[PDB]
Amino acid sequence: EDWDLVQTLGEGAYGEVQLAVNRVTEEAVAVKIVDNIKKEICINKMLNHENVVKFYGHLFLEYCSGGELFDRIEPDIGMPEPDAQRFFHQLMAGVVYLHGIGITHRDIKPENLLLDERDNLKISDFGLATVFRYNNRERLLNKMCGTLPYVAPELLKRREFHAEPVDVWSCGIVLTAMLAGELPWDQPSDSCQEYSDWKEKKTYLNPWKKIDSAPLALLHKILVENPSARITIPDIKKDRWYNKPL
Ligand SMILES: CC(=O)Nc1nc2c(s1)C(=O)NCCC2
Repeated sequence: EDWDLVQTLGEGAYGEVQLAVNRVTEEAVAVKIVDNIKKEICINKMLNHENVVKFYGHLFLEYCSGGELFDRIEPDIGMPEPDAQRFFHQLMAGVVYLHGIGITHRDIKPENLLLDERDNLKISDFGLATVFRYNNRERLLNKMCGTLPYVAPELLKRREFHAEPVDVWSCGIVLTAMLAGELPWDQPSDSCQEYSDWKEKKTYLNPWKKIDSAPLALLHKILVENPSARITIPDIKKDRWYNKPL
């Protein structure tokens, strides 16, 4: 049970992450080194799912030899549609799970989506995650959080908003990234030309031009500005592209 620090896997944020191999058993794990932290550990303790980075102790986290999904996205091209769909199915299984136990990640992006040895996707980094349901009671969010290109529009213009649609929106931006190798906009504000174009349905422009019509139909349903109108996860599960054999 005396781990060794073999190499640095990741850097940035308070601390840096390293690969830790057990001396005896030789189990490989990852260590996040930070000197906010109390909640991440708290939240991690609740998490048990095959599409969420496992929490071992304290941080000691499941090791993903696959790397970041981000590094499976060729710039300006994306990836083969079948891979995108499989990654999206798993991204959805993971989110359904978090929402089921009343947790929102709040920072979904390809940098926070890891892959294991069988290319299984793992939601990682709950440092920004928070509780949005407790005792069957929903709490609206009010703190602005995340990463501008993945963030939903309501987060920028409403004092308070629901947690789930914010996560749905960001999953859509990820899907866009997977099928086009580019992010549609710097942020979903009106001042942003690229977001205004999308609202006006100018889909002949990039990145939408690069996306087949079936997936794009789903992106039209996810990237809806009104969070009340935005598609929910159970309805994403019934979507034709989502259910298209590939
Ligand atoms: C490139 C890479 O492997 N980055 C990683 N960051 C982490 C990795 S891998 C990990 O294995 N587990 C939990 C999150 C920290």
